[PDB]
Amino acid sequence: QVQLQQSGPELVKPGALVKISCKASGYTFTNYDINWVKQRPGQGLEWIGWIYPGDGSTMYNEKFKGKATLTADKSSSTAYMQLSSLTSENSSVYFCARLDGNYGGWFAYWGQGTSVTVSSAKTTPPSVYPLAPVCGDTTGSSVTLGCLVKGYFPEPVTVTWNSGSLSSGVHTFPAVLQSDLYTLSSSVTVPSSTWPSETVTCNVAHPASSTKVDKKIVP
Amino acid sequence: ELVMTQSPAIMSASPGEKVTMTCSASSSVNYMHWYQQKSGTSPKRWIYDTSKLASGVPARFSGSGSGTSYSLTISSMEAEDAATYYCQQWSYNPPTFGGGTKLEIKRADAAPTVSIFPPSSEQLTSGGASVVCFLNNFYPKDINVKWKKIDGSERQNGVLNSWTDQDSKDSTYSMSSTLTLTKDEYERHNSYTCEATHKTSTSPIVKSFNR
Amino acid sequence: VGLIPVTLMVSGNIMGSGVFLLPANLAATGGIAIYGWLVTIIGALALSMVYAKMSSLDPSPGGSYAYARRCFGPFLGYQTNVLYWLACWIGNIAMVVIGVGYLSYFFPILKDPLVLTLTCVAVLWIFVLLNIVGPKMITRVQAVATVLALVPIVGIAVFGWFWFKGEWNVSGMNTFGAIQSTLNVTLWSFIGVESASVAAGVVKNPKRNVPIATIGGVLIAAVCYVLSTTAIMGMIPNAALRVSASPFGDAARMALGDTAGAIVSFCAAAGCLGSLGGWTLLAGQTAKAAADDGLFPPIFARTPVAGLLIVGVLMTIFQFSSMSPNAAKEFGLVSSVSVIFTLVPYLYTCAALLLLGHGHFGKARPLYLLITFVAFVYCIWAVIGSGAKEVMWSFVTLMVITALYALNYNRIHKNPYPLDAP
Amino acid sequence: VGLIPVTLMVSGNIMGSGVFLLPANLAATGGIAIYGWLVTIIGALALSMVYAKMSSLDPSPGGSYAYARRCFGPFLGYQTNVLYWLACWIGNIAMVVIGVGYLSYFFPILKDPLVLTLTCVAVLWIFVLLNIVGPKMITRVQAVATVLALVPIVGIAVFGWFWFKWNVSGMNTFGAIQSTLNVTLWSFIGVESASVAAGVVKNPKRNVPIATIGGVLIAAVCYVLSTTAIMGMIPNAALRVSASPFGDAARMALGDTAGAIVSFCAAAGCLGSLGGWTLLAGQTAKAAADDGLFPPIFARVNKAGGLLIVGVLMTIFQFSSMSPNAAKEFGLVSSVSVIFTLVPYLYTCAALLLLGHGHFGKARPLYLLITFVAFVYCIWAVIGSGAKEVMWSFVTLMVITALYALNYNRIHKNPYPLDA
Repeated sequence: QVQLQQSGPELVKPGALVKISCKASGYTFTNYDINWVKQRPGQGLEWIGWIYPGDGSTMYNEKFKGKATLTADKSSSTAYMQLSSLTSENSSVYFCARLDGNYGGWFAYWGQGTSVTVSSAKTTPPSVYPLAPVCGDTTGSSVTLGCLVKGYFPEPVTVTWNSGSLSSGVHTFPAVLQSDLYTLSSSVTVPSSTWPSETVTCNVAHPASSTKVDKKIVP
Repeated sequence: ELVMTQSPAIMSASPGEKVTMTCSASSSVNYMHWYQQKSGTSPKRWIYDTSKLASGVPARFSGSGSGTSYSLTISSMEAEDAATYYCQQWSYNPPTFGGGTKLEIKRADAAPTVSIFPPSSEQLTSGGASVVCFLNNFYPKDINVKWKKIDGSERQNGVLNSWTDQDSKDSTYSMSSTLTLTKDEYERHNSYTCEATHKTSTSPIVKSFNR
Repeated sequence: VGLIPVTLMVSGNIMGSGVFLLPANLAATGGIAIYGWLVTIIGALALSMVYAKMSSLDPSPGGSYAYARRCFGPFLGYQTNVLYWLACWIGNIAMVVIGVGYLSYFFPILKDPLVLTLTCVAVLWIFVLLNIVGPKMITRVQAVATVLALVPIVGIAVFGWFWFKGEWNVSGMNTFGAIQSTLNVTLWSFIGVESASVAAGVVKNPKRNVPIATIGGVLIAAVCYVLSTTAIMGMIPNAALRVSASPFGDAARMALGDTAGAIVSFCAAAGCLGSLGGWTLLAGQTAKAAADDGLFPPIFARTPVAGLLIVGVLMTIFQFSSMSPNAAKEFGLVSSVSVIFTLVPYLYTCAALLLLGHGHFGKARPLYLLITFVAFVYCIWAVIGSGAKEVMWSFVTLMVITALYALNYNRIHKNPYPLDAP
Repeated sequence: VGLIPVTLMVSGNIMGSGVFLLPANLAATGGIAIYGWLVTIIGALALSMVYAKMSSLDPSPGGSYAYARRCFGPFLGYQTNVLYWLACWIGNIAMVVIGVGYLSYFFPILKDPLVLTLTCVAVLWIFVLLNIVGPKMITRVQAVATVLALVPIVGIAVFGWFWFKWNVSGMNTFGAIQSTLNVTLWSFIGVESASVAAGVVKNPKRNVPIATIGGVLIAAVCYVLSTTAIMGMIPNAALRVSASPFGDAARMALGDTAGAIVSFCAAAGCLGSLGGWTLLAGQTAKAAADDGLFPPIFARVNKAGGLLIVGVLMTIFQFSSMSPNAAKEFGLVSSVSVIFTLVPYLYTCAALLLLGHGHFGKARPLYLLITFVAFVYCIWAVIGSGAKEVMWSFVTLMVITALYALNYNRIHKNPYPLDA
């Protein structure tokens, strides 16, 4: 089985360049090509170019330059730079992909994807606020308690309920930035007899500023 | 520069229904390829060489076409089938993909299960206040809030909405509206309401709280 | 399936003329001829290695053709198929003539034109039927006929007692130019390999049995040859100009005593009909392997093969158009051209074990890189030492194949690297 | 660059023997020979179409070789290169001999072995130098020499006044025209001059396809309006030219007296095609070199062509054919390379089909037929060419193949690769 997996980072400042990697395994790195595709926000995917670990490479016309596909036979991976990045050229998660042959013409193996933000806003830690239900109890059948997390610019965040043990009735909502700061929210639904007793805690994680804070919800 | 332009853009079908998405093509090509991307994650090989099924792909699927008209179809729909399918070509240069066809599962219309929340303690103890409203498990996707409501007067700016894709275990949608302001405005007034005008009911389902 | 019936095929498909081979070779002496079996066996063994290795890395439907496909793509795969497919059944028509010409040559049942042509067509379908309903059954038949056909050759050694023959009674020429004229016989006497390779898919328990039969059959027919051509150029029918004229057969029953009633030609006729089915087997195999891919008409894949009859229908059409009509100029020469076709797959297979299996080497790389270099030169010389005329048309066939392909797979073809679009 | 100097090359690289061609063809009659120029011009025109079209869809470095690469992959590209690269300079050694053998044949400056062999080597590098420093300059030279060489042929028509000349060996009209093709089919090995000339040539995608059809239609007129303007009536009957090489025979039955200025320009029309072929030699070499196929040296800094490696070889194979005793085996090679040139011709056709099956029109059947003619054209040319020659062309493919699998072992990209 082919693996072909890449790296999570990273944020970029307009003008500067990025170097993304894709380490392949399960097959011989030098037998096939390595492709790159660029998929805008939940949109169409744009081919970028391939690279032969053996030697040379072909690159998509449109994106003339602005990127150089490289590789090292030794590490069995392949680098990939974005030259003159600009605020809008921001990924658009970048995927590495290998055909099933080669030559032509369909991708059988895809990388997990590398999200790339290119903004000049400063990296900021989040602010996790336990959401308190609901004003008055002895109320209905089951209770919905939330967990807010506002204020930050490094995109990837990881909200979790009870370290991933309470994964039912949980609805985590996509982040939104009102001004260079993503804010996110999440909910979890459990019987009225469950929450009062056990402790429902939301383990919010944010590695980009290395800030793991796991608040607990109490009335 | 070979355009794929596939339609429909977005579509929905009930379990057991026959689904059929097409894929036009700028100019004639030989072979078309289809991938199944679920929620932004890395695409999956599904239809290669126009009519070949991939490893795991179920018999329910099938592809066909030639020249400029290709199309992916499924006898009976399934919850899993829900995703975005991408047609792609390599018959010329460069290789290109389609706009994608967004397939959604159809379920019985359901009304929101609205909940409202107050600015948590450690938010007022830092100079801010945000009211959260969780409109959960509803269908269809189309829903509008009600511009909150403070002392009868409904605010306009400071409203931050974000939407769930579509739950995988019931096929419903969720919506999160959160109203952020200063510590001052939250103690200035005392009547907070967030309503929900979902077309399952012509009368807004509302939740309110007072300090 | 399994091993022992296949190892006999790999050798049987080589010795469809092992009993007659000696005399034709004795013309160019037979003393300094053994001083030529080395160059042959060495080069030929190198080929048996390549195929044995290439099949251990990939037990294919298959080729040959298969290996060629991977190595160079679809075009050369498709091409490798046609050439080899033709060489299989076009090479069969000459095997029935000589085959039956061993039964009705010693009795002599019947001999005349329209009489022998019917019993050949008859025995052809006799093997076309055994193949379309019994891959195991046909391998039984050959396994039986090849053992029978080996009775004489294996029985010939039995050496007592060689007598200094013509040693070097060939046409006046340097020892080098003398061995060169011996290769024109020996190089082509090992067109029996790759029998297991294409037999894969069937054969069962492959990846091991095939590579074993590939080396086994060769090393078996290699012993038979050098332990038969020697056990006769000393001392049974010497000197050289005694066998140089008359076809061997009854000449092995005088100088050590067998009498006759010669039971030799009775089995040496089955060792030519037993190799009949084997080749039709491969014919449908390479056809299927190709058919199962985008290359070559689908009908040849339909449990063995049903389109195994399309080969029979053709073998008969090209049996009549060579026997009844007097000339025959075309039917006559075509039968020899197909022999060179068989060398093209041999070539690419070598190029394959290099281009493809450059990883599974050991890396005993230089050792492998050298064996494949011998098998290469082997196939190259075989071609060179083969009267211009013949080769010219082999080339013209490639010429045709190419056009024939670009006119049938125009759009089905997958181009690397494609155009642009506008 | 631009068009007019290239259209002359595409034709010049065809007529390196247009002045002598007539007599060699008159042997097998010259009356029912024109009843054979049709089959030739039709088939040959079909080829000029293919290359003209294939080059309009892709102005390559390039081939030929290039088209072959795309069509079938790297192997057949690499192979297409070698065969054609060899046919370029190996075909050059016979052009200097005959070239100089037109200057020192009418004066006669000098004739002896070690004398002619030196002036050939001398004039070889004379064109090897013009190429390594002036792609425009060399195209000027040929453009000049080909116009000069055309003066006679274009001047021959001038028809007055033909006189009734099938005097070929007793054989059906069909078997009579077949023996005429052995001359005419090979007289159009001048195409694809613009195709490989692309990369240079400039303003391609248009100029190349134009020169490809232009040059052919030019040399097609010259042939049938020269072989006719002589098999009627200048040196008839047939058995008058059938023996002696034409040249001064065009100055008696209409023309002026001694001092033949014909051989003075018909010698430049053989040396002008010298540089053109060395040009292509380095071109196909570079195109290949620039890809993973063929030694890198054949592509270098200087904005033109390692063009000398061809010169060094042309000299080595000039000495090993003139001064030395043997001497025939290394003389047969000069004729084998001619068949090499037919392999690229083949694949190019297969390419315009396999690749450009979209840009057809779709006037598909019309294109699908033209390519079928050019196909049969190349096929017959091969068949009608004494076994011996072909046998070694095959053996060369044999070698090329092995030579490749032993040099690109791991550099090779296998479709489809193995497993684990």
